[PDB]
Amino acid sequence: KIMKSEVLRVTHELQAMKDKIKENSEKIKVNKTLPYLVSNVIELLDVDPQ
Amino acid sequence: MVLESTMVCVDNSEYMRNGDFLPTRLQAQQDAVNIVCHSKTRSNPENNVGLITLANDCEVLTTLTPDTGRILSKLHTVQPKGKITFCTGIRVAHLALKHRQGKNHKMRIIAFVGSPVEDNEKDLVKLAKRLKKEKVNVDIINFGEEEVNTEKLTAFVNTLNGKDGTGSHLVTVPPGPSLADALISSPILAG
Amino acid sequence: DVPGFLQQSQNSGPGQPAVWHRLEELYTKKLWHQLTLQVLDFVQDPCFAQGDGLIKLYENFISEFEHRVNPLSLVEIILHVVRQMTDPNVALTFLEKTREKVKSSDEAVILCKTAIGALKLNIGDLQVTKETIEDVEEMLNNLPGVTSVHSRFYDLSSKYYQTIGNHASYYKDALRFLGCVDIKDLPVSEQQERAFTLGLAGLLGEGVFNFGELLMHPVLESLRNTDRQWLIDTLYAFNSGNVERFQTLKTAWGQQPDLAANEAQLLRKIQLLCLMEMTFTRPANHRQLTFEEIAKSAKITVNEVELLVMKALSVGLVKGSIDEVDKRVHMTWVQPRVLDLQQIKGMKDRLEFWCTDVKSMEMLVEHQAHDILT
Amino acid sequence: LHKNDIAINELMKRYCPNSVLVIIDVKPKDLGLPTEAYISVEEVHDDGTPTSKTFEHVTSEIGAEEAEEVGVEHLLRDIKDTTVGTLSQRITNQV
Repeated sequence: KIMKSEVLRVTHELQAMKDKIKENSEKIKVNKTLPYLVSNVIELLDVDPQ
Repeated sequence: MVLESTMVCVDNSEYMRNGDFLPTRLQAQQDAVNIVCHSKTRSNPENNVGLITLANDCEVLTTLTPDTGRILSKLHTVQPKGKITFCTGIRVAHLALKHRQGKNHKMRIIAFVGSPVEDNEKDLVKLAKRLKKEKVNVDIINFGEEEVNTEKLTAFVNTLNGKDGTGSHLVTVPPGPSLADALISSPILAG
Repeated sequence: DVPGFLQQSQNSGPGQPAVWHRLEELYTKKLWHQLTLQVLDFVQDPCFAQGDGLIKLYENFISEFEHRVNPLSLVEIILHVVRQMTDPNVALTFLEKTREKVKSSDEAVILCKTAIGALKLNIGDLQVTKETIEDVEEMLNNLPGVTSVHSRFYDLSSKYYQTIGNHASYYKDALRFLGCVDIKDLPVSEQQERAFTLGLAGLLGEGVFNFGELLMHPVLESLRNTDRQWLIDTLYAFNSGNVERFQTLKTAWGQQPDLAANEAQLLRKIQLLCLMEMTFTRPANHRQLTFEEIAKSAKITVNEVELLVMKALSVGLVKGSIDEVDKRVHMTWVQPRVLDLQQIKGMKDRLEFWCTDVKSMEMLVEHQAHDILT
Repeated sequence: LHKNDIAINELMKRYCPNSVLVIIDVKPKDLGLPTEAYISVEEVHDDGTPTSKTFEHVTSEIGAEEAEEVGVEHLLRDIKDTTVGTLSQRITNQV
C-alpha cells in the first residue's frame, strides 16, 4: 500500500479546493444579485476565423 | 503566554526507511511535529510554525504561520531526495528569522538530523560561533546513527550552548523499538 | 530466511570472510544502505566469479523485496549477473521482472531501456535496438542532465558505431563525451583506444568540415602526450592547414583498412580548408585572388577548379559569387571554427583603430557642433 | 548575474511557468536601455557541456498604452515629443 499513499495529498488538494471556492463562489450573490432592467436576446451564431 | 517562533527541519534522505528501526519513522516524527505544534497551539495559538528540509536545494515548504490546517497537508510529498546539507540548512532559517511578523517572538529553531554530518570541526566551530554570537536557541535532535553517537557533537553543543542559566538542552535518543515521542517530550522544550 | 542465511553466509572461501564479516554484521544490523554499499564493494572487487552465484541470487531477491534502496544498484548487479552468465534468453525475463518490480517512484526507465537495448545490440537485432535507442533519447530530455545515463548512451553509440552504417552520430555524441569528462579517475589504458577510435572516428566522420573542435579541448592533447605523436602530427596538420602533400600522403597510406575508399572523400573534405584559410588569411588589401593559388596549393589542373568551387558552393559553408571575366577567385563569409591568434591580435589592432576613429569623429563633429548648435 | 539565480528562478520554474528575467541597474547611470528580457530556457551546447539554464537576450521596448504617456508627459513638462525637424534630429546626430 506504499503506492496508494499519495492519494492523501490528492484528497488534501481537493478539500483545499472546496475550502477555497467559498470566496469566488460567494461573490456570485453580491455581483449577480438582480438584473435591474430587462433586455431582449436574439440568437445569431458567429464565426471567428481555441 | 509565551511569544516565540517555532522552526522544524526534517530530513528527507533515504536513511529514514531502514527496517531495523521504527517502521518508516517519518510518520512518527510527523506526529511529533503534530503534537508539539498542537501543544504550542494549546499554550499560545499566536506562535508560527515553519516547515523546511535540509536537502541540497533547500525549499521553503510552508511560511511561518499559526494556521496548521494547510501545514498538515504540506507535511506530505516530502520528495525523498538528497542526503544531507548543514551549512545552508542553518543559514536558510537562522538568517530567515528576521522575516517573522511578530518582532516580540523569541528565536527557537529545532532540526531532525537523520544522516551523518559531512562538515569538519572547522565548520562546526564557525557555525557554532555564529549561532552563539547571534544568540539563537538551537535544539539538536539526532534520529538514527551509524558511527558513535557523540564524539565531536559534545564539544559542538558545549561550545554552542550559551547562557547556561535555563538555556538550551541536548536531545539524545538511544536505539530502541519504542516510540520517540515520549523520549523527546521529556525535556522542557516540549510543553 | 534470515535464520537460514547464517549457514551459507558463514561458510565461504579463504578470502571471502574478509568482506563477509562486515557483510554479516551489516546484515544483522539490517542497514539496507550500508548493505548495498557493501554489495557494491564486493562487486567492485576483482572476485574470482566462481562462488558468487549464490550471493547474486540472494542479494537479487533481497534487493527485490527490500523496496528501499535505489534499484539502480540492482540494475548494475543484474548487469553483472547477465555478464557473468552470458544467457540472453533469461535477460528479457530478468530485466522485465525488474521493470515490473520497480514502482513509479524514480525515472529509471531510461536505464532499464538502456540496459535492454544495450544487451540487444548484439548481432541478433539492430533496427529495433536503434528504434528503442531513439526512444531512450526521446523520452527524458528534462533538467536532470547528470549525463551519466547519457554517457552510457554514448557507450550505446559506440556499440552502434561498430556498424559501418552511420558514422556521423558517433561524432555528434562524441562531442558530448568530449564535454562530459569530469576527472581522470578511469584508467588511461582504456583512454588509449578511446582516443584511437576517437581520432580515427573523428577523421572518418563525414558530418563535419572542421576538426578544430576535437583538438581544441585540452583533455585530448593532454591525454595523447603519452601515446605516439603519429596521430597528433596529422591532426595538427589536418587542423592548422595542409600546405604539403608528403605528410598527408604518408598518413593517407599508413592506415590500410577502411581508408582506401574514403581517401578520395577525405581529399574532397580537406580541399576546402586551404580555401577558407586562403580567404581568411588576408582580411583586406585586395582580397580578390586567382586560381593559381588553388591549383598550386591543391596540385590540381585548371579544368577541375570549376568542379572544386562547385563542390565548395554545394557543401554550403561558402556563398562566394564571382562576376569575373578573367579567371579570378572571390570569396564571401566564412568561419574559422578552430582558432586564429593573428586575427585576435589583428582584431585588437583593427578594433582599437575603429574605436579611436569613431571617437575621433565624435569629438570632431561634437566639438564645434555642440558649441554652435547644442 | 550571480549563480544563485538558477535556484531563485528554479522555484518559479517548478511552480510557475517559464519565467522571464530582467537585469537592471541600481543607479540610473547606464545610458543604454535598462530592461533586458532574459528567457529561462535550456539550450543544447555543441562543445558537450551538460544542459543547464541559459539566459537568452530577448528584445524589449518601453511603451505606454493609454494613460501613462499622459501622466509621464504631465509630470516631466521638460521632455519633448518626436518633433521632426532640426533640433530633434541634430541632437541625435551629435550625441
